[PDB]
Amino acid sequence: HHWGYGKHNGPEHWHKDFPIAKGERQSPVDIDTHTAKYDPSLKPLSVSYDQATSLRILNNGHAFNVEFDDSQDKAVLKGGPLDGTYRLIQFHFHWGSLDGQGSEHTVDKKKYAAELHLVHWNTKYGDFGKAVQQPDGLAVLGIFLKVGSAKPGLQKVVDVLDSIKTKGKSADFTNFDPRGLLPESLDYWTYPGSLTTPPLLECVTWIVLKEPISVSSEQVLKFRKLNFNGEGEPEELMVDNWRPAQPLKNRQIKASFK
Ligand SMILES: NS(=O)(=O)c1cc(F)cc(F)c1
Ligand SMILES: [Hg+2]
Ligand SMILES: [Zn+2]
Repeated sequence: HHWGYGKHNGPEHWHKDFPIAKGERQSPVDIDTHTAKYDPSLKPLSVSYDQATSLRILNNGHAFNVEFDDSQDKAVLKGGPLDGTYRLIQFHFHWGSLDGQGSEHTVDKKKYAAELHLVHWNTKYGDFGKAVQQPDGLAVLGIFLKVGSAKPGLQKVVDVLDSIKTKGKSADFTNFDPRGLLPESLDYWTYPGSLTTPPLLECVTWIVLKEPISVSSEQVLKFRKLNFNGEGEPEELMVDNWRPAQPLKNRQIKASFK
């Protein structure tokens, strides 16, 4: 059936329709700090978001995304473990019903309140569709959110959620600066993985930042007020839209710092 996060169509059922679910490079995984390999040959991250053009915010029934104009090298990511330029196409969050759960990746088994995913695709492939067929087609920057003080740069997103309550609704969302969601440090962990939602394709290089950002209870509280359902259907609150950590198998998590 159309996949979801419920008892009957959740992550433990995805394998029936998406065999790749039991593959060798599935995400997310648990980050074991004592086992991660510090690699000094890794380069520093290069994030150029000064010419970014946000366009729209939409509730797709699984989460809400903020889409950006990716027809040109306007907001890119390079460096780190990547080769080539990757264009930002959208960012979304994964969160929980309670502050002690919500993130997809865990560090030493610890779950954060939420996780931000800035999705980028390798420009050498032409368009997003082609990149999802290549082993190095996508690069997602993952940022953990912990409950604390308000994040000013996130406030514009919070204000507009009201108009995109149910599945299928969208609102114009121009002039948003994604630079306001980055932590101070760009130190990160990296490993080969996959999308965390169906089709679960193994086309991703994961870059998870070491330093989380702080957002207030009221800020995260407004995420929980979104709906999985569409207008007119019975109401299911949008919470716990996250996949459990998958076995590492034979992969190595590397780190840019020591
Ligand atoms: N969750 S995720 O970041 O791996 C992801 C990225 C994407 F571009 C599309 C998806 F459906 C899911
Ligand atoms: Hg792929
Ligand atoms: Zn995601």
